[PDB]
Amino acid sequence: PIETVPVKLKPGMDGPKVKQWPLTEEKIKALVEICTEMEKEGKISKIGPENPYNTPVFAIKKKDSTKWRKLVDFRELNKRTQDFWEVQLGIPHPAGLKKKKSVTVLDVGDAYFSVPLDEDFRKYTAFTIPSINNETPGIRYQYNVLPQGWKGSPAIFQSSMTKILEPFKKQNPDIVIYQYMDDLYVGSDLEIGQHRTKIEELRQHLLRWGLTTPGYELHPDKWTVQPIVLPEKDSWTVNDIQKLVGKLNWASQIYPGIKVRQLSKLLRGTKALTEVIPLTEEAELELAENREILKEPVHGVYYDPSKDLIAEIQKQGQGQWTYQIYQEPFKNLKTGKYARMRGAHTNDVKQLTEAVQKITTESIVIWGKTPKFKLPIQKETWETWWTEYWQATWIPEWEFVNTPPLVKLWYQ
Amino acid sequence: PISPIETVPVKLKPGMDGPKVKQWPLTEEKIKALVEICTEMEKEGKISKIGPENPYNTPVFAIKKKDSTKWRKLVDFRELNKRTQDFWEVQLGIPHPAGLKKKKSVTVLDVGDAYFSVPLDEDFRKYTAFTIPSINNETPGIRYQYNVLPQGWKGSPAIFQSSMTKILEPFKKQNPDIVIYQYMDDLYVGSDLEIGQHRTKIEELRQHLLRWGLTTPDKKHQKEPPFLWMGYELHPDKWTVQPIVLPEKDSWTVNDICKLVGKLNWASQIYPGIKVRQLSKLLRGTKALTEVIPLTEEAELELAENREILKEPVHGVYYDPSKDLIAEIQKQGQGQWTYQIYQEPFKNLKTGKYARMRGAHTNDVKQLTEAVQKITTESIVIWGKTPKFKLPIQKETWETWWTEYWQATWIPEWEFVNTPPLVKLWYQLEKEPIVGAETFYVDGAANRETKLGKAGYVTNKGRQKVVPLTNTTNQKTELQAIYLALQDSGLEVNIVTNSQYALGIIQAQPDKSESELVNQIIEQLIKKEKVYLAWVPAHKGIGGN
DNA sequence: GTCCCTGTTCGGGCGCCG
RNA sequence: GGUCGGCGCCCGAACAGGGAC
Ligand SMILES: Nc1ncnc2c1ncn2[C@H]1C[C@H](O)[C@@H](COP(=O)(O)OP(=O)(O)OP(=O)(O)O)O1
Ligand SMILES: [Mg+2]
Ligand SMILES: [Mg+2]
Repeated sequence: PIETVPVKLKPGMDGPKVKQWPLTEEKIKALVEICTEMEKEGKISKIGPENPYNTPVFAIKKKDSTKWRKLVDFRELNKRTQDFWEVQLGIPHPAGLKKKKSVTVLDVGDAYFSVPLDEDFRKYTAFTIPSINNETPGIRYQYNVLPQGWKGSPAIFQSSMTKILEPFKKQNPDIVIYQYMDDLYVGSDLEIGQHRTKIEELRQHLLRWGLTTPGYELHPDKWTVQPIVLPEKDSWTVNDIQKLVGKLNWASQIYPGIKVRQLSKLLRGTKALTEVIPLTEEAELELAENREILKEPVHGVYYDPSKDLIAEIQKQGQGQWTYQIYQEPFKNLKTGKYARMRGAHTNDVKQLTEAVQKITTESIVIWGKTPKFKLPIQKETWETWWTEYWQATWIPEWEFVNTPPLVKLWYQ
Repeated sequence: PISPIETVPVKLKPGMDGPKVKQWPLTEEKIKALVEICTEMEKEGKISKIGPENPYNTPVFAIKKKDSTKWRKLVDFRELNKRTQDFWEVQLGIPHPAGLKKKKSVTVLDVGDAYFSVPLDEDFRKYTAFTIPSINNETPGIRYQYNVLPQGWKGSPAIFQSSMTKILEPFKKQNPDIVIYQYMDDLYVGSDLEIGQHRTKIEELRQHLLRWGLTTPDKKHQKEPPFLWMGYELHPDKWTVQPIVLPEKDSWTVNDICKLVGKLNWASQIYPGIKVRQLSKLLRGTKALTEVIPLTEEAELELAENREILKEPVHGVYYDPSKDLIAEIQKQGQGQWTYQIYQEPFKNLKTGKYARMRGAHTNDVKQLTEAVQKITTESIVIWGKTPKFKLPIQKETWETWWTEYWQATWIPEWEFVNTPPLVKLWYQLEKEPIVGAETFYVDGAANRETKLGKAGYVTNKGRQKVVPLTNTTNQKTELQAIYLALQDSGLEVNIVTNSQYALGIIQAQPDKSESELVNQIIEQLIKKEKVYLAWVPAHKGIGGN
């Protein structure tokens, strides 16, 4: 009975043609069981090699889950469906969510399997289950219903979701609810008890309205801010002042009012790195003015809703990770630092994966967008291991950098 | 006859037309063979005589099957391939014997005339048109279209493989614990039934394949080991590679060398310690596949070594999922690594090598990390899991590397194996300046136009040097300045520079470079007791920068 | 505009399997 | 002399990004 929303990719673009990567045995077993059940329910069905399109598939467990969960990497399809889900059927992002004291994340992806997918669009949602030791050719399916992981599905389900939440919203009109991909972000200023209670209620409401759910409680207020800090010393060596001046000189690209003239004077000769040199009165003055500038916010820095977000991460060592989110160079919308995450002091990849999820989750709440990451890692290293640590049902875009720290800018 | 399996709707790229190419003129023997063939298939259902209302044509030929008398009729469908829709391949890789589990009974079937048993899309048949001369000059010749997958047409492999899956599925579903390794038309079928029940199950499956137009000739390896399979020999408790025959040459063409390197590569899956760096090194500045190239002394040595490796005999074993995988890596030198994957000691599942070189500058730690990555992925494909590693690097070495590196890096569960040469870092940069050690402010720059430059330093003690350089670059002069301070300092030294470039190369503690200069720097760094490097910005009058 | 790092992405050659 | 699909290894050339004069 249900009418399918026609969908067309952006003009001048083909469907995705991405190769499936190797899967561990436990991930293939889980996927085989899942797809079998899904075909039995009509949610997906077998297709052949004459459909030329493909999207990688794998599987994850969410934080503390024990329950395997199918994940399709629709990044290519998403950035080819872009004016469909961002423009024609965009979901509005509430500025208030980020201001809420507590924000809980609920998984509602399952819902979307209620709704048929436009027949003409199904071919674009094709994936291939692989097999241990290539015992078999891959087994290809495509979607008949709205797939988890495609930005189109929350778009199309939007109607049903608003219709479903209408009552609860009416009762609790102080509560912000935001739908992003397979997630629902539920924020309020209640004290915790009544917050979690209300989440439970909503879980019930959703339960009766024909939609299930597989803690996940954010506090945007306590999302730390990591600024630039200068050292404080009673005695300064030639080396300290060289460090101080390179740092200030890096800083100046972000804060224009910063100056190093008086400080540079102190480094005029070619003295021994280890030599102590008294700060000149002028230099002290310059330095104090600089601490003052770094205390203040950057000037004229505003979010542009038309531009993408970029996140850079620096590995600081000792389990410490710093990051910045910007749309334009040196115009940081946000800075921060994580410490003591899962994998601290033993596994850089697991830590970085965690960082990437935390940062993405923060961006979803603050701007309704997921940033493109600049990752401090060789590609092969990342690609080999990141799916072992992934605990989220979306995947951000990313690229690779190798930027030796010559100046210690975001950590002291 | 021909399979009743439903046909695969195939199309052509929009705005494109069928092929129009005239026959390769061919040998009379070929012509005879093809005439036989086309008559046969005409009788069977596979080929059809076309009228004059077929505008298209594409050349054919034939090859011999290996160790055989039968001909394989092929069609040079290149042009038609250009103009056919793209497919998504379902063949994702190649089965490997080290991935097989132990089965009580085993059979290996092969499908008779595989492709020609699968119906082509009726509507697409028109484009598969080919002509055959009765005699090379004497008669026009009868011409036809295919009713079944051609051999040479880019859609045939995936369509066959998918159709084979489709056919196998009801039987497999009925028989959960029958393992079937399906690669193109080879069916390795394995079970844990006693030979009788197994033979029954085999017969069932051959009947089933028959009901779908597929014949299993009596080139079926009855449960009589060894089974010849995917290039290997499968014995009940071990497998080996089929005989590998190295090229032997007085004078070596680049074609010969490519062939030799390919053959050694195949060999390295189960023969331990094969290297190819020196032989591969001769294929850098090569143009012609005919161009002859002299064997270097070193390449000569490498070949001798491999040749005697290939003498002492080897076999791999099969996989027992109730035991851990272990991967052991040894360093060979010149960025070459080998490895063996086993479960019990001395009993390799398989072996392999890693020699790839990435980036201008590198070190052994990075390369070991890459060899780990490669082995991990291979293991996931073959067994679906990551093996425990035994590696020739001290736990302390690795800790120092990964904790101080600015890039994220990791190795999964591993233990130190004391098998020399051990991987080590060859030098270490101080984190703090060194008291009592001479400080060098160094500096280099060149002329973009005239390519002339200068490299030198000035010292907190008055030591000074400037050196003129001919045919150089900014980057070069920058490594040169550092290098001169290393050359002219005592065992401990602080060095100040504005080259981010040079600093970024050196702080990655390389032990290996494409660049001689960088290698000379490395030699100098290794001889020092204590080196502290620091960066300062230019154009601000810091010392003599 | 050169020089010189990350990454794509297409082409070639050999080997091995069908 | 000549066809296809896969996987391995190697060579190459473009293109994108990013730094430094
Ligand atoms: N050199 C090739 N070019 C194109 N296709 C090939 C080639 N070699 C093999 N194939 C394809 C076509 C075959 O139908 C299919 C099966 O391989 P194969 O067993 O070697 O031949 P075959 O099944 O057609 O006859 P046979 O009964 O002798 O095995 O693989
Ligand atoms: Mg056959
Ligand atoms: Mg065969």
